[PDB]
Parts: sequence; structure tokens; C-alpha cells
Amino acid sequence: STEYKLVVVGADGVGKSALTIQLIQNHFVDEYDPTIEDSYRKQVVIDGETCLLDILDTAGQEEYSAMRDQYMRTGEGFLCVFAINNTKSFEDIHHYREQIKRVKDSEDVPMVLVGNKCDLPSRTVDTKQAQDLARSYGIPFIETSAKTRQGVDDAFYTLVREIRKHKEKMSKDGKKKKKK
Ligand SMILES: Nc1nc2c(ncn2[C@@H]2O[C@H](COP(=O)(O)OP(=O)(O)CP(=O)(O)O)[C@@H](O)[C@H]2O)c(=O)[nH]1
Ligand SMILES: [Mg+2]
Ligand SMILES: [Mg+2]
Repeated sequence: STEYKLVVVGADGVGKSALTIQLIQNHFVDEYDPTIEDSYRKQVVIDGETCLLDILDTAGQEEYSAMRDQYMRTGEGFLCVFAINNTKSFEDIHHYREQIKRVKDSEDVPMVLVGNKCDLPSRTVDTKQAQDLARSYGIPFIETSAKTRQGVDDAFYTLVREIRKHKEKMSKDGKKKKKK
């Protein structure tokens, strides 16, 4: 069945790992253990298709940009995670997207904007500005909590759906031809 290369990106401490672990292992990591680079696979059924999810869980801050370039090249789809009580992490999304587009040398890259930690009262990034940004990029926005698991499956499943749409659009192309 179809394999999907997903990459989870975002600033230090937004909950990239907690989201990924909730997805894979169904528990919430309460600790803060900074990531170098972790990879996971989960077989799931999404819209009646069996998917092999190959998930890359990236570091909050890359020491070597070459390490960032590589996962942006390999990734088929990107989970762009910010925390709703971390304004800078939300601002960092623009910079991730620019870096990904440049590396892919393309304007069309499957991504989903993820506002994590929605269980907190400390919200400094409002939903509207998140929604506005996602609308601007033409990608989905999903609010999640790794603590409660709210929205976690949805975030990953939606990314898979985005990758499918892209594959279809890339077969049909926009020009240079073609496919139906
Ligand atoms: N309240 C709440 N806390 C969360 C949530 N997700 C993660 N955390 C907490 O935030 C801290 C960092 O989470 P972690 O998943 O390691 O974030 P990360 O972005 O992977 C860290 P790095 O960028 O170094 O790899 C941990 O204390 C974790 O329990 C959430 O949805 N809600
Ligand atoms: Mg991590
Ligand atoms: Mg990062």
C-alpha cells in the first residue's frame, strides 16, 4: 500500500514529539526531551486506503542547516506545528514555509498548519490569525492538544489527504501537460 513521507517541523517546545508519540504510541509524554531526529512508521487506514506513514520528527533548532535542507528534500508533506502560547513559534511558520518552497524549488508543497497545546489558557496566538495564515497558504489548519489527543489523528490524516491531492494535481500538472 501507498507510503507517505511526513515531516513534523516547528520551533523548540511546540510539541512536535508529543503529537507524534500520541499518534504512534497512544500516550502523552509529559517530559521535555529535546529531539535530534526521530523517525517512526505507523500503518493506518485513511479513507479506506491502507497507508504506510513514514514520520520524521525534527529538532526544534537545527545546528546545521544542511540537516534541515535534507528533510525538506525528502519530505512529501509537512506538519507545520506552532504552540498557541508561543507567538514566535507561529511566526516561525512563514520561515519554514519559505525554506521548504526554496528547497523543493516549488510553490506547491503539501502542508498542514497545526496549532498545538490548545488545552492551555495561555493563548497568545488567536485562531483567526492562524486561520488567516492557512487560508493565505491555501492549506488546512488544525488545532490539537497532544496532552488530550484532541485533533492528533486529524492533523496527520489531513496531511495524507493533502499529499494525495498534490499527487493528483501533479499528474494533471498545471501546464507542460498533463493528465485528464
Ligand atoms: N499542555 C500541553 N503541553 C504539551 C502539549 N504538547 C507538548 N506539551 C509539553 O511541551 C513540552 C515539550 O513537548 P515536546 O513534544 O517534547 O515538544 P518538541 O517540539 O518535540 C521539543 P524539541 O523541539 O526540542 O524536539 C513537554 O513538557 C510536553 O509535555 C500539549 O498539547 N499541551
Ligand atoms: Mg521533539
Ligand atoms: Mg525546528
